[PDB]
Amino acid sequence: DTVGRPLPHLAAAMQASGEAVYCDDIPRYENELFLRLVTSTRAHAKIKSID
Amino acid sequence: DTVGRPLPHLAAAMQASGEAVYCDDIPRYENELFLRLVTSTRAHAKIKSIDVSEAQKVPGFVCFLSADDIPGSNETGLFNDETVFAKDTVTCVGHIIGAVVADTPEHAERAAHVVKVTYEDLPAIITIEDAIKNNSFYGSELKIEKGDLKKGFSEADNVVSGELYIGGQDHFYLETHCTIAIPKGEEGEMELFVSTQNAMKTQSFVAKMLGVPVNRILVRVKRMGGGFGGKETRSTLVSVAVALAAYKTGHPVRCMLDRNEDMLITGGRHPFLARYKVGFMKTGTIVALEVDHYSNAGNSRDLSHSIMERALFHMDNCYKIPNIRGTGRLCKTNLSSNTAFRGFGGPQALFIAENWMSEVAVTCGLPAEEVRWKNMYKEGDLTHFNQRLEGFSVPRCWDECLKSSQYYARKSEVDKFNKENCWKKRGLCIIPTKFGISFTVPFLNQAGALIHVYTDGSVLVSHGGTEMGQGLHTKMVQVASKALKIPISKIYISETSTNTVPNSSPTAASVSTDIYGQAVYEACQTILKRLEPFKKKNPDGSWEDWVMAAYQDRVSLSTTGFYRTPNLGYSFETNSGNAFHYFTYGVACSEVEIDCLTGDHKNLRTDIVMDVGSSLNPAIDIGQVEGAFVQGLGLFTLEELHYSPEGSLHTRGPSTYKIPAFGSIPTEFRVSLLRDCPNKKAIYASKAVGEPPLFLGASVFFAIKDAIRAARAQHTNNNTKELFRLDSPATPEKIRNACVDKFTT
Amino acid sequence: YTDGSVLVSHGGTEMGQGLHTKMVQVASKALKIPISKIYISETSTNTVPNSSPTAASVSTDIYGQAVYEACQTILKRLEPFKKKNPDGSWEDWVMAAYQDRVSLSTTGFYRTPNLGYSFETNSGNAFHYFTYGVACSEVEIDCLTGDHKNL
Amino acid sequence: TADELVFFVNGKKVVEKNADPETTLLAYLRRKLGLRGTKLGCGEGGCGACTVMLSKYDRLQDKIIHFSANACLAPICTLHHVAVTTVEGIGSTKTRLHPVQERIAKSHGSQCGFCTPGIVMSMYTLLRNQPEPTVEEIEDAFQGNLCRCTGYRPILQGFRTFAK
Amino acid sequence: TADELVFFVNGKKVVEKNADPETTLLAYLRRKLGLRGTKLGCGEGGCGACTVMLSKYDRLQDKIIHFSANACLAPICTLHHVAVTTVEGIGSTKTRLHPVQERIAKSHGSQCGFCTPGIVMSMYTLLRNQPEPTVEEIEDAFQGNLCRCTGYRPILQGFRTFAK
Amino acid sequence: PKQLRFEGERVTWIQASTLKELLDLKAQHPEAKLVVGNTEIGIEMKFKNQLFPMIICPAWIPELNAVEHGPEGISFGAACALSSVEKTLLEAVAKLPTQKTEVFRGVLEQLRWFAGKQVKSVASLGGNIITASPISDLNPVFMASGTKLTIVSRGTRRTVPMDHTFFPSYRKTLLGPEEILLSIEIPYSREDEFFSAFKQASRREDDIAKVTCGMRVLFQPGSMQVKELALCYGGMADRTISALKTTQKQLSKFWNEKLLQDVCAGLAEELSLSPDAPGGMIEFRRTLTLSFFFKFYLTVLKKLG
Ligand SMILES: Cc1cc2nc3c(=O)[nH]c(=O)nc-3n(C[C@H](O)[C@H](O)[C@H](O)COP(=O)(O)OP(=O)(O)OC[C@H]3O[C@@H](n4cnc5c(N)ncnc54)[C@H](O)[C@@H]3O)c2cc1C
Ligand SMILES: Nc1nc2c(c(=O)[nH]1)N[C@H]1C(S)=C(S)[C@@H](COP(=O)(O)O)O[C@H]1N2
Ligand SMILES: Sc1ncnc2[nH]cnc12
Ligand code: MOS
Ligand code: MOS
Ligand code: FES
Ligand code: FES
Ligand code: FES
Ligand code: FES
Repeated sequence: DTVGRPLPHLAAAMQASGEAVYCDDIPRYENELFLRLVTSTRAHAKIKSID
Repeated sequence: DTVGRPLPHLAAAMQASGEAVYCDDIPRYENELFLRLVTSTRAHAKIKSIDVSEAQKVPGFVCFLSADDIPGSNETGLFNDETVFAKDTVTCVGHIIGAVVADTPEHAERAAHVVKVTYEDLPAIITIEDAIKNNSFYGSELKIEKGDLKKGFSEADNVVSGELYIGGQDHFYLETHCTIAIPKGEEGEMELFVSTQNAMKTQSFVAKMLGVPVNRILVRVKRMGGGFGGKETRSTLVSVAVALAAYKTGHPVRCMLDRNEDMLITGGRHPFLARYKVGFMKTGTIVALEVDHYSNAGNSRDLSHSIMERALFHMDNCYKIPNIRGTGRLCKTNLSSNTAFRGFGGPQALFIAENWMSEVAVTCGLPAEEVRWKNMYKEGDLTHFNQRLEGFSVPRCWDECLKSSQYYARKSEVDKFNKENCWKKRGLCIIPTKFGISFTVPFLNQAGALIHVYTDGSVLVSHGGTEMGQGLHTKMVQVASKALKIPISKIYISETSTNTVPNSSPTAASVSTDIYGQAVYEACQTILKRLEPFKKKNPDGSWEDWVMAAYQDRVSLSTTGFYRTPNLGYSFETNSGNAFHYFTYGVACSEVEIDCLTGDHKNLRTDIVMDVGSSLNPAIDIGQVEGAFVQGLGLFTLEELHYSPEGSLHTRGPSTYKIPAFGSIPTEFRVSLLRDCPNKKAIYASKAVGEPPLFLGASVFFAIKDAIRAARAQHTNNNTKELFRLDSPATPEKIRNACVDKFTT
Repeated sequence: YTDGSVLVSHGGTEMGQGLHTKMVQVASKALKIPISKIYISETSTNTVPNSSPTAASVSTDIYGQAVYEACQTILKRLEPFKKKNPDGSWEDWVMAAYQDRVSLSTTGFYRTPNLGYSFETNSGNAFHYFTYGVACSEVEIDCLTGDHKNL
Repeated sequence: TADELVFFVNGKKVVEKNADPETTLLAYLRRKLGLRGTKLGCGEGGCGACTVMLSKYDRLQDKIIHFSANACLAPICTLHHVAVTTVEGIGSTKTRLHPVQERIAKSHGSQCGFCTPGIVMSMYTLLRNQPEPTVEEIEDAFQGNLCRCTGYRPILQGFRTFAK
Repeated sequence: TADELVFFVNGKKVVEKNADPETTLLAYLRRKLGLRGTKLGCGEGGCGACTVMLSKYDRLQDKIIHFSANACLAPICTLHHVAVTTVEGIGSTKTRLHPVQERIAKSHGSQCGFCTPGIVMSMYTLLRNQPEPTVEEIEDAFQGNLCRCTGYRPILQGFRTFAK
Repeated sequence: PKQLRFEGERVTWIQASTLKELLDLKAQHPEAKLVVGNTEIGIEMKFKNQLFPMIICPAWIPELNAVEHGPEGISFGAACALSSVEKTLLEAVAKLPTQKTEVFRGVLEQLRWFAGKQVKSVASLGGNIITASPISDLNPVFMASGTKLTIVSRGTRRTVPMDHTFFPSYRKTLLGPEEILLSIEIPYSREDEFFSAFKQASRREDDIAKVTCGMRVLFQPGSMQVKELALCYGGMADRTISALKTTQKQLSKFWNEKLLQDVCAGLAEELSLSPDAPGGMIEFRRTLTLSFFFKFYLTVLKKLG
């Protein structure tokens, strides 16, 4: 019964060792590709061409 | 509402385009490694050394694994009498000793072949005969007994006795065993993609071997390219081996077996020896029966006890027999452990019954259909294990089969053909069957489901059962659609997983549609109830409207569902309480022509009438009848496993093991489902279909025997009332030799 | 599961606030078993559908409650076994419920009561309750540079 | 000091610069090119789960010939200037199914589905050589194809629709 | 016509035959060697999420030196005969945690956990240079490490246990 | 269209474009292996465990692919696929009179339930012959008919009819180490010449104990008196054998009940197996050798009187 006791965060040890998995830490498939967003450089405008 | 309509299997289109994913079709991780088992070449020996220096020279080699590398427990199997990896002593030819891990499956194969093992041989037990004389059994005698045996025999006009053997069978699922294991690196967590019928035990066995709570392990199963019982327990041999490799290396690991490895390692159906004695009257009426069954179980227990139980429960077929003792024993041998295979001991006991029956007909000199019919149960009779037969529909099935096969007319033709032909003969036989529906283990008859409805009104269903081609998911989607009253296109099932439905029984015993159908049905009702108030508020809106108002009003759209089969629990003392929920019935008639000079035969025609109550899907069901039957025709005529004197298997591929082919099947093949016979006891009045039909293939076996008799009457002796021994499978060697003539002699 | 270990899943996500840690502490007190017997793995749309975003500080309140209801349902189904074998362990009770075909899986759900403020009428509760606090701070500024220390 | 191997898979050019003589076609399609339609059933030529269609211009005969073949035994090194067609080459649920695929599906000729790609490629080879075959030619095109689920009736019944 | 690059990562030899001068160490650890302890926070040297320890024998000084560095800016090409230590190199829950890892974990100095490997490597570098530091040296070892969850107090309180 | 080289971890493969290129290569490398369809070599490398570091592929060579129609019979290049041979033979049979196609109809029979189209499209004729399986369905037919083999090397070239001496021991043929099989001539049958072929249905062990046979009889002009007799069997020994001693005794005799008796006595006796012969099925096999002849005996009669 631990309710009310200063129990450390359950993943703390593995965050400190680098073993806890975040999203980009997941291994890639052999055919896995990558994406990069292309973004506006204007506040407000008509797009007249993309090359 | 599609219940009762011939809807094609939901994945069929994607199966025909190559787009459906099986286990090895899943892409690999960049760092993904490959495993190959290292296996014994001895029946029975001490391991004296293991040398890996040559395997180390192979490019891509990563490591060898053995019993020492295991952090948890090297104790495994259904009764805990198996090792994951053998330690000091091997106990059959395919016994697992270790494994090799490499960077390609080509490299794995090359490294495994080159591992040197040194043995010191120990004396071995291979045959059933060997096991009896050395007294080599698991557990103690099983028995069922009714009436008075002395007295039965003392009032019999006649007696007949003998011995019968029935060979085993390899599953030959087109897709072999297969596991992927992915280690997370946190807290022992592991996710596995596996070709199995038993995601539950896969999860248990992996966690035990690892030394880790069951809640760390996720097992996921999308589909199997065939199971037939061989994936109910024996898939854990590959599964646990692969898990350990992922644990130890820290990388994803996989393994798919080659055929030759699968047939040696993973087990087949139990061979059976029978010793029998029947007492009967001049009329052909049976009056007393006694049978001792011995099965060849191999080097562990596995399912062998349950298989013996179902056999004893089936030693009567469709025949009333007032005085009866059946016993059973399990032979402990140095061969790969045998296991479940479609029928589960039922076809073996059923085959033994029809054999003495055919000998009663010949000894009395009466026609067979007549002797079989005089002896049938009638509506309301009790069986040798004191269960009542209700809605017993074999008499109907029999009657319609005789009529639509034109049995008596075609019988004349056969005699005619036999009077005019010298070195070719024809045979014609007709056979009944009954099959009990339920796991003989009361606690496995439970099932759970989990349903979510999302805010677009689309529905995700998940239940404890797996797809192996039998169309289970197709059927559950039909069920849900009828229960919720929305089209099937709104409902989807994706996979079977231990984190959506826990503690589930293997997909087996033919009961899956019954039990998961029921659990899915309960989850639907709960959803309907919760949606009811919104339907009342907007009677003229659509499904999507009611779902979205329930959501905005904070009513939950997720629920479990559960079912537990009622009133099950047979006792081996007392000899009472129900062992089965109900029975499935059918009748088959087959005709063959043999070549007396070569042993070859042709399957001219087969007619089947099968009782499946009101079918949920006639097309799936007729498909299940044809498949099962053709596998039975394989068991009794084509398929044969053959070992060396030292206990090593010779038959290891399609070129030495012949399963039925396109031209194996009967030129005229006809199946009807019986009409107007609803089953009160199961979902939407349907009945289990998977295993009950397989035994009907024996009708081809007994048509062949009938044709050997006429060949024998031609060339050998004048004793019509002569008995000869014919074992299963009736290969061409057995058929030719039995046709004794001026050449055999 | 049949070994007596428990897998908990709920609509909330971990982002460093310790939500999972707290749910595990809740489950453990509710079931009366040590925390080492309970595990949470991840958050997924195939286990808990239609969830609100983890936000507004209420996640502990609302998922705690839902986890709590699931535990009660489990304790009720396990109650007859505990009576048959009052001196056995958690493990024994789990296995006898399993072998007697009583389900060991359940949902749980919670709906905050008496909420609904109206911009017309200017009434009904907008919040369930209020959280309160007080802070005192002292700084030193350098009037020539704009720089400051927090003392 | 090593020649390039150049062949075609589903109409697309493959230039293998480092062919290994031991590499099977089956292994190349699954593990190098990522086309998992074609399946491993036995590795010894008896089951047909691995059936593909091969096409080449016959320098002798003068014609283009189409014949079926077991990918598990075909060395990639016998395939310089050969064209390969796999199950994913003739139709797809993403675009449109070929009639061979449609008919087997809708006739209940597929259950577990593992042998279906191979049977589909045997029927399709037969059609490309002979657009209107006899019932007899149909039964025969399948001697090297095994199926453990269906008992065969529904597959023949569905394909017999292509005859006379 | 191109030289091999040779370096060490966690006591193990790496022989790079085709080094590209544009390749960062951060990218090489994560994507080439599969060690994801070390994290991408900004790519421009301000956050320390990517902090590692570098060790070399200084041909001038005569000594071995240990200093911390940003993996996101270090070109692998500056690293010939350099030793890299990452968070996975000092301790693990699979074997045993280094005291640096233990104290931060148990002091509640890790919440979301993304900055913890980099803070761990800054403290560890300081300890290998000075086994018994002052409170002042401790506070100072962290000017290049940002944390958004904890407000810092518990990390300093935990690490101040190594002082005097 | 030139010669290509492929280099592997263990194997070098040369695709020969020309007859010359091949004979040069087989001379420089006598131990090298010829691969056409791979339906045997592939099996030996995966299962029976062999490694052959040097392979040569002759498929591209014309000659070895050639199909020629002479006065004596039909000639097939050694690399011709089994389905080409089948296709060509079906055509000759639908077009020439019956009395000329008895050997052809035998070959077509052995080829009936012999694997599927996939295998028959790549399996080469020369491959089945040189592999020399004790259970090969084609060698017994070829032997009983004296089908002619053209064997060639840099320098040498010879044409021998196939007889019992062509298979000296388990899995070997009477070719020199530098030699290749170039082409195979299947004969027309003459007047008073009759032929049959048979094979045991299933099969149980790898390359032993499956009875398969070729049978040939030649009569004196317009009569029923034997001039030549040939009965060759597979699956009875560790190679294709002929029943010389038995058939020799029937020369000059007439085709009747008593001839039937003596060949059966002769067969039972010449081909007998010890009870521990590899492959088992001892009585079945013996029964087949007699039974197959009984069928031949009747088929000949129906084709005469
Ligand atoms: C599933 C299946 C079923 C089969 N069924 C039967 C059957 O029913 N009856 C039967 O008899 N066989 C059967 N076989 C054997 C099969 O027919 C042979 O594999 C085939 O004919 C050999 O041809 P290949 O070109 O593929 O030989 P390869 O594997 O390429 O080589 C075979 C051997 O012949 C040699 N060789 C090839 N060409 C020449 C040349 N011209 N000169 C000198 N040596 C040469 C090679 O060096 C090699 O040793 C079967 C095989 C399989 C795969
Ligand atoms: N196509 C196909 N049908 C099959 C099988 C299979 O593996 N493939 N297994 C059989 C066996 S052994 C059983 S127990 C039932 C199991 O599924 P069910 O309970 O849904 O019938 O399917 C039967 N029919
Ligand atoms: S009865 C029966 N049939 C099939 N599988 C089983 N497993 C356990 N009991 C069984
Ligand atoms: O009960 Mo099916 O797995 S034999
Ligand atoms: O309500 Mo917190 O997610 S901003
Ligand atoms: S995989 Fe069985 S034939 Fe190729
Ligand atoms: S459908 Fe399962 S093998 Fe054909
Ligand atoms: S990533 Fe922020 S400093 Fe390297
Ligand atoms: S713990 Fe979240 S950034 Fe430091």
